[PDB]
Amino acid sequence: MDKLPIEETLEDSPQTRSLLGVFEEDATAISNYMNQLYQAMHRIYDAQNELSAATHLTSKLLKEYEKQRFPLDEVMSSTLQQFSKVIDELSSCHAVLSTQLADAMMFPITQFKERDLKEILTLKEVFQIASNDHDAAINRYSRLSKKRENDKVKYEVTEDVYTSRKKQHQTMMHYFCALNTLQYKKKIALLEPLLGYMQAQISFFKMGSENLNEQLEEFLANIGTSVQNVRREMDSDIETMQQTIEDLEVASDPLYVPDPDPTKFPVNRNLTRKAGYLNARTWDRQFYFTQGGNLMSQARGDVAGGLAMDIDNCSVMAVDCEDRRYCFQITSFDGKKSSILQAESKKDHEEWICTINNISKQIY
Amino acid sequence: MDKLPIEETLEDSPQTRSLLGVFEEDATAISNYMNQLYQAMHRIYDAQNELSAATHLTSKLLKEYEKQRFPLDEVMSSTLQQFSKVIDELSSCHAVLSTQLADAMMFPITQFKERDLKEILTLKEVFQIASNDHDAAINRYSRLSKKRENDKVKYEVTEDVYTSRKKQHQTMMHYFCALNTLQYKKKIALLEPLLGYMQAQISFFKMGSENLNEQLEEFLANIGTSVQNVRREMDSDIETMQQTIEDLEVASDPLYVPDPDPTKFPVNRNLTRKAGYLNARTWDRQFYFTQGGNLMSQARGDVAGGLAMDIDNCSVMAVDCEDRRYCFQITSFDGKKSSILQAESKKDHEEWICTINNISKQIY
Repeated sequence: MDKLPIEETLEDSPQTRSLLGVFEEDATAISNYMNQLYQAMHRIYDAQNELSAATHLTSKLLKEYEKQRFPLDEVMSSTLQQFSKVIDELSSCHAVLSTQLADAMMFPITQFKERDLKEILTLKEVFQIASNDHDAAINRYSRLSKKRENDKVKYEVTEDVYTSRKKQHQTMMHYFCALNTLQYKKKIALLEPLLGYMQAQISFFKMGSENLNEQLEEFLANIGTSVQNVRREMDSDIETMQQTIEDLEVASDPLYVPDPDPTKFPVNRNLTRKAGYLNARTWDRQFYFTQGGNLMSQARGDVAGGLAMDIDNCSVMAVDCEDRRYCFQITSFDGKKSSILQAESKKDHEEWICTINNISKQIY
Repeated sequence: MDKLPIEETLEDSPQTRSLLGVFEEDATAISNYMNQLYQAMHRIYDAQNELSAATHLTSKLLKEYEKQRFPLDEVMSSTLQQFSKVIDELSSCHAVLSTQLADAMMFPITQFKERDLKEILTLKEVFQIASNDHDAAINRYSRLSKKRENDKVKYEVTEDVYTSRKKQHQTMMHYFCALNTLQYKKKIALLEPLLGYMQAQISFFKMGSENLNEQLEEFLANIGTSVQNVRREMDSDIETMQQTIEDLEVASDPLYVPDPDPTKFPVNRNLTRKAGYLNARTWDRQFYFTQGGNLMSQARGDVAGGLAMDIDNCSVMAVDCEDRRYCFQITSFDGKKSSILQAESKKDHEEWICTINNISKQIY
């Protein structure tokens, strides 16, 4: 245990100031090193805090899953409740760890930096300034006139040496005491936070390990199998859908054109129902479909289907309108007219007129 | 398992577009929610990484403690080597955890966001644009002139309906397939990262717990007692120093003035050695001290003491110089002169002259 001699302070030898210099070099080296350690440990504390926050947020989000108003379980919902429980338990372990790290690791290393190293620098400056004042006082004293006596000036210059030497002595001794005390504090401040950190880790691993049992392992293995099941169902569904799409592309290719090959797609004149898009008149396109003796209609941005025409005992005929092709008009058993409706081809045109006639004459 | 009917795509009913709208609302809600979960889990991964880094840095700093060139152990040094070992083991646990979190939690949730949700938005746009093109094509077709036949224009306008309806159909079906596939992926992407995270935690707690044994507890209890010992030694040393300082303040108060009470502090004329600061001449203050028949000297910024005068068989006398008080000059047994030296009081002046004379005449 290195120690500065307080007994040597009054004499204030260069050799004494030399010994001081070595305690000051050490104090600077110690400060440099303990600062790097403070910064590393501060990063551990901050990260553990962030971990506690993010883990708790994860759990909370898993709990809110139900409370979200979803358009499209008993198994999923409960599965997520089980995950949210274990994650929230783990979240508590981090929260307990973070607070113990703040108390048992950060507090003592902060105190070393903010109290003890601060005191060294303060005492060092008070001393430097006392030393400077004394140097000045003894210089002025040394220059007193031997030949012309002036009692008052001589007193004042002598008294300034008294006060400055007294101040220098007291400040040097207190600075020596702090530097000597620092030999002990350097050791406490190194070991105490490490011990705090390690005891906290022992508590953390014990606490987390008690929440992580064979029962959890069972639950996890079960979820692993569920995930494999979903993947298998998905992959099978993909296969079914890819085949459905390839079939539909083949079947639909000849039907994309408004006017299909009339030898392959004859006009159906015996339908009892039809549905499809038509233009109506100043012209909007909407979806028409027959239902229970009614022609109903629905636009793309609409919730349900409105009414267009009653088609019990109605008449329907081809119409000429605004130089357009494939127009027709219904007149119900009221004598009242529908909008002028437009089909997309001769066959579509004929199909609508025939279907409406079919429906109109079967209510009997 | 909710599913859109691919069979309904060609007809493209408002009621079909209505069902699509509900799958799209769900996909948006799902994206929103999974994004929040991605962000929370990303914060866990980042924090665990930072923890791994800061813990490893802590250990490394503890190892470098010796390799720092310190002005002022076997116990401390080895104590720090034991801490650095356990902390580096813990550092490895975090490093193992971080990499498994990246692989088993982050990768699958990233893929959901970057592959699967991206595909939904891409397919949705391709479809919207196909739908818009078809709307335009059927509008132009609907406007063909019934009266003036022009085969080429009629062909081109009809063919644009073919191509746009074909494109709309294919794009709608592929978009339906992805949305249907998404019902399965939503479940995988929720459960797979949770399972990855939990299995990683089980490995971590097991791994960390195997490094934290009864033997470590023994080591920690021993360090706790050492710290208590250092505190006790420190507190006792503080008490000793405070008393030394109070004694020195009492003893030194009458000695701070250059000229002490001459009835209480007689001039010592029988010294065989003296040491103290003197001015020398254009005047510098330095520390003089007698050693082995030599007067030696040392400035504040100096490593060792240089030579001023040999004081075997020398003469010394009071001198008048530059109107200064308390000046004297040595002349050795060579006949050569020292600098003009200045003392700080009559008593200091007399004490130096007497001591030098004492030393000069005892070599005999």
